[PDB]
Amino acid sequence: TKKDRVNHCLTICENIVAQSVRNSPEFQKLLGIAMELFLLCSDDAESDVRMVADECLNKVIKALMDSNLPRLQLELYKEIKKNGAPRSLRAALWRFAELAHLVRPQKCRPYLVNLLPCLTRTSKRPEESVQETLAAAVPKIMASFGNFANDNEIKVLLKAFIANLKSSSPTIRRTAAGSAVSICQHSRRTQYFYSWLLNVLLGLLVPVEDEHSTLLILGVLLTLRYLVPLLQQVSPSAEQLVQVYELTLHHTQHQDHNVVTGALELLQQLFRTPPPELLQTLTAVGGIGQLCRIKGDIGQSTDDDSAPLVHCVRLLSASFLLTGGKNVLVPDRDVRVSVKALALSCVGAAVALHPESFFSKLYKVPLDTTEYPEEQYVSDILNYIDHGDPQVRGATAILCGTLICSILSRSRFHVGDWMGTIRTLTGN
Amino acid sequence: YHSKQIIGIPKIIQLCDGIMASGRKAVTHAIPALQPIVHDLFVLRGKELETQKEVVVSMLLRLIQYHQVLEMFILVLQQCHKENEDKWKRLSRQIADIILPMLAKQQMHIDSHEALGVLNTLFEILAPSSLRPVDMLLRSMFVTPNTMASVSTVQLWISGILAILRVLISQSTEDIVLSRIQELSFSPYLISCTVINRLRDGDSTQIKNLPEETFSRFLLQLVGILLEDIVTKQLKVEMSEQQHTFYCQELGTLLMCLIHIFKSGMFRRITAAATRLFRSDGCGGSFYTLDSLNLRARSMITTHPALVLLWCQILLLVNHTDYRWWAEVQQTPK
Repeated sequence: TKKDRVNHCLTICENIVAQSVRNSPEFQKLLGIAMELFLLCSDDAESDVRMVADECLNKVIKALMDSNLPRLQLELYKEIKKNGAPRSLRAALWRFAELAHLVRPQKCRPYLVNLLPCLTRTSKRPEESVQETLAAAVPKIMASFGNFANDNEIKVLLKAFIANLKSSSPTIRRTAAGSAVSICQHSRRTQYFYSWLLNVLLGLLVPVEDEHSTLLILGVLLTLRYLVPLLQQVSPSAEQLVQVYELTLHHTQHQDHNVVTGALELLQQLFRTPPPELLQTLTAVGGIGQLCRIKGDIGQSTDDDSAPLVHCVRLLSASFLLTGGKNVLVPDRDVRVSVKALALSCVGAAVALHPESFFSKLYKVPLDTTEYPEEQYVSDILNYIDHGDPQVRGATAILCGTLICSILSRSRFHVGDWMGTIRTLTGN
Repeated sequence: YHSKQIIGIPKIIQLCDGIMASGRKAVTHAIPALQPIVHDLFVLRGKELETQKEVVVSMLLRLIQYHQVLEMFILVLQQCHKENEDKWKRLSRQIADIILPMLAKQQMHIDSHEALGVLNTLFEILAPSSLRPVDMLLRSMFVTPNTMASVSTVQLWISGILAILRVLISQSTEDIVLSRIQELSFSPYLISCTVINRLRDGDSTQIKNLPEETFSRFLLQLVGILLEDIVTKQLKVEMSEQQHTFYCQELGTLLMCLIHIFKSGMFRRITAAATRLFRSDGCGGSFYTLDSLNLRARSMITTHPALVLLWCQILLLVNHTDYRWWAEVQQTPK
């Protein structure tokens, strides 16, 4: 039966392709039988029969793509419509999303309306394999069907994936985060939904002093990380773009290293591609105030005497890179290499915007002068060029390889004049 | 189709009208649709053709703020110049009465080298009678922007000034321009340093001086404005990379215009007043002083050598042979 099925599938598979007349009504039914059989045959215990069913299922699609795609798209949509086995659902999902961009605009609204419950139902599937296939299918489907969607239809899809941000499985969380951002990106009112998603994401975590699930924090931070690059030009405002920055800064102090890693990854994303509204606030002296342990006073994000990036660089160094003592590398057992490498990347990106933050003292107000007789500067992070692992050594080389470019650019190639005041202002 | 037409020109205008009367961008949808229409009706083609021509012209007027449409009007004006001389004068007057108020309100999209270049050739193609009374030209030049806290608005405001300034020094004479500046009560304190500081925040609220004194004061303040925000502006934060190079291009053509005014000798009264104003203090900080201008120019040596040399040429045209500025650019050994 195993060898018979493989030969049985192949015989039908070659029969469809090697048929001269493709317009006969009897062939249309015959096409709907082979496609249904291959999708059913895509769920088999043996890998060999599954592999050949997969292999020629797209070969009959490619041969019939030029002339019989509308039936192929319809046939593949029926398998998505019924929530069957994971193997037969993923096979019909990644194939349909691939051919979505060949759907003519006439059959776009009818397809999207029918696909709204299918994408919502697939988001509730607990299988990690299904969620991986669905993660890549949504941007492909939305890139074609997104502009045919209603205002409230995008909300229904967005709320479907938002509820998946608190799941324990990282694959489910990543699928929900990517799909939600991709849904907003491929919509008629792209900027309106960016604000709507940003407001919803903040509302899930804006009571920072309250208690939130670790999974929820990881999911929301990942969603913000995907959304930030698309915010680089109702529209997203400075008030909520700052709240994301404060939310990111607060969660770098979390006790779980997974949350710290997620917060740090978003923080550097906020600096690699900073939205213009947030960039001016971060580099302004008034800044936000206008509108392993931290032992001492480093300042506040809302200080009215220095740019917020000065405190951010201080916060990163005092938390993950520097202790209170000069030339004392933070031990690796307190914060791991991954956090140290990530922290140095954030500092370098922050320095690229505000080079003056690199030369400040580690602590705004000096701590006890007995245990730590000499004050330490943020520039001590360059001692990580001799770290034991290559990622931290490379991040440090990038760090003040960027500092060289930023100082020369900001000073307009007057280094002695620029470095003269930074030496007087900070004592560095 | 065997004595039957498939599609008519009026239907094509209507299809173009529907595209331009929707939420689609005019640069990528309306303008590319119009380009083969005006090139067919005007360049290569008595009672019905004229009505379509006027309808197309009316559509172009609604998109006249785009420089791509400005090139289309150049094509229409050039063709109209040959066929009917009288129609060329009336069309030029209609265009001049529209774009010139728009230049004053910064409503034209001339914030680029290409757009400003197109607008310059449109002014030359226009009929001279449409700009011979320079009262309207001067009134649209001696204006102030809504605010100077935005890079785009400052560039748009300066771009419009440069286009009108070029027309004054090419299609008119110094005697004509200055006399009209006397009759129209223009003041040198239009964009004085007090007004500049107010506008840079974002707020939109004497002795009988010669017109050459106010004309030279007006041009010198723009030099200070461009120099101020070329060096005191973060590249990735405040402006963009395109906004930075257009700032230098705007300064380059403005200093180029100043050099021609001083060097040609056709603007003796303006040059004499400008030479005197370079030597005077800024009336207690109301105007940019020469020392302040040189401070902003010295900083550009390491970044914009091309513009500093243009400033050096201007300093010689006003006989500023002081070695306070020349012993530094030349790096004279001590």
